[PDB]
Amino acid sequence: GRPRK
Amino acid sequence: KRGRGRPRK
Amino acid sequence: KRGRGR
DNA sequence: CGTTAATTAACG
DNA sequence: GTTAATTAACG
DNA sequence: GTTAATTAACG
DNA sequence: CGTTAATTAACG
DNA sequence: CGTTAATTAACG
DNA sequence: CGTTAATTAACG
Ligand SMILES: [Mg+2]
Ligand SMILES: [Mg+2]
Ligand SMILES: [Mg+2]
Ligand SMILES: [Mg+2]
Repeated sequence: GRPRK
Repeated sequence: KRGRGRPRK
Repeated sequence: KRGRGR
């Protein structure tokens, strides 16, 4: 999934 | 940590 | 701050 | 699954 | 032109 | 893959 | 009050 | 599943 | 020397 911020 | 709005549908 | 890629 | 490399969209 | 943020790249 | 709302294009 | 073309995320 | 704070819209 | 209302992209 999307990168952690 | 949210950034800019995504493009709209 | 920039947003999503176009 | 970790991390840096590379890109690009912010500004004015 | 530079910087922060996003996205691509690597094995 | 397709839909329908949004956004960009056009001049 | 301009209108269609192109793009966008959503859906399972 | 669903709150939180950042972002964006609204007003002007 | 702009705040409030509404929206949404973050999270563990
Ligand atoms: Mg400024
Ligand atoms: Mg400045
Ligand atoms: Mg023509
Ligand atoms: Mg008033």
